[PDB]
Amino acid sequence: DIQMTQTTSSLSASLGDRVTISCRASQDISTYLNWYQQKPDGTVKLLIFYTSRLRSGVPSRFSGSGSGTDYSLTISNLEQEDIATYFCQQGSRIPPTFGGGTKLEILRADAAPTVSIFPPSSEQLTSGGASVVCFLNNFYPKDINVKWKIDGSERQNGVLNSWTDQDSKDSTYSMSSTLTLTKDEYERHNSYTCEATHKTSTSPIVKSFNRAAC
Amino acid sequence: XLLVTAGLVLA
Amino acid sequence: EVKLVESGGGLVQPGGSLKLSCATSGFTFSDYYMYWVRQNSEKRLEWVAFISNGGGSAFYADIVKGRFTISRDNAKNTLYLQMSRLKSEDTAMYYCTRHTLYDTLYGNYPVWFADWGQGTLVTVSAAKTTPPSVYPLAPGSAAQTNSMVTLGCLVKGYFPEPVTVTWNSGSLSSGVHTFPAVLQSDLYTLSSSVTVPSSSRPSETVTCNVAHPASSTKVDKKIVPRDC
Repeated sequence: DIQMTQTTSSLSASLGDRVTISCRASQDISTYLNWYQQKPDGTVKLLIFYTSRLRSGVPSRFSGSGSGTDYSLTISNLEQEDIATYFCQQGSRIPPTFGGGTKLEILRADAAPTVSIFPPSSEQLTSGGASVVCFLNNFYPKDINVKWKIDGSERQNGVLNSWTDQDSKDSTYSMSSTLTLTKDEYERHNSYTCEATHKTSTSPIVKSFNRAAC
Repeated sequence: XLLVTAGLVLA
Repeated sequence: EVKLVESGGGLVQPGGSLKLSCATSGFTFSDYYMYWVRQNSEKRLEWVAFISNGGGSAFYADIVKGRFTISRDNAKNTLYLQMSRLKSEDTAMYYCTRHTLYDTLYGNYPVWFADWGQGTLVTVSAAKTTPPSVYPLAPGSAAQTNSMVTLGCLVKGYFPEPVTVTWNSGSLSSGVHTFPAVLQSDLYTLSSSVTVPSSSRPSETVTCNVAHPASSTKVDKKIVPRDC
């Protein structure tokens, strides 16, 4: 097959900026190159075909050039809407082969997370387990670090951390950290702390509950 | 016509 | 507009068979070539097969040649992928699309993937389907002297994907955040939060509605105020 190579898999730029996504074919693909946009929810659409030709309904902002093995998608003026993953695909030989994607992220002003800490629910406990949840919502940049501390000591095992994708309207991220223990382990301790470290703050962001002042 | 393979197709 | 809707995914043991369909409307199906494309966990897209509008020729990607059959019922606007001899590698979101021949001055340019559908996930595995246990997360005991209140819902220990989490069946969509599912051990956990104002809960009720189709499960959880 022909191998398509996208030089960058993630780039972040500000609204208004001009962003050029690049693609490179292992072989001359004669301008038979198409660009696709897969948005955060799986939806995919044709953006440009025959390397420079835009399809109807797509903004003038998208332009595409190339010769031989080198191709580019330029998004003249980044709008909010353009957060998605862009794929080139060659149509010169069979099979059609896709490039790996370039995720675009929009750079924005720093926002410190709103953290909330949730004690285990009664239904969980009666059943056996104790899971304490920590929501660190709406922040920027993506890079954040959470530590759980149970009666002063950090606990590192049994933690599941998930980030959302960049929120389409305010370009923010949200993260959820769950610590799971057995009811028995859980009742052997009285203070649970969720500690977030992020750029917007000097001092860690701290949420706590004491199982009696819960 | 309806050719759908690689390159420019006419009828 | 044009609608491509694929249905048919779910768990299948390795060695199994599953059959996808793709309902097409808003265009004369008989005049379009139909295609299947697939994308795995690593986000790599892969072309799997195509069939000509007539039904006559079907062409296959080597990795599925001999194991997958493609077919169409022109009379019902539906296209199929019968998948047999599945291997775990086949785990992917499967998409269906139609061709479009665009006008160039000196020829027509054939686009195979012009219009795509939403997709249908197939997980190929020996793991038994497990239903999710759903837990309401309500605020801690220290009296809410905040404007907004965040409530949450934990949906724990299920398999396969996907699971649909709504809040009050659609009525709360502002401030909703549903986190991706992470495979913890052999089973997934996801969570979701909503921020409603202090004048709304506890007064009016909040509910996370969660559905896991693979075990045919739908649970509704009133997140109730904390007891002491």
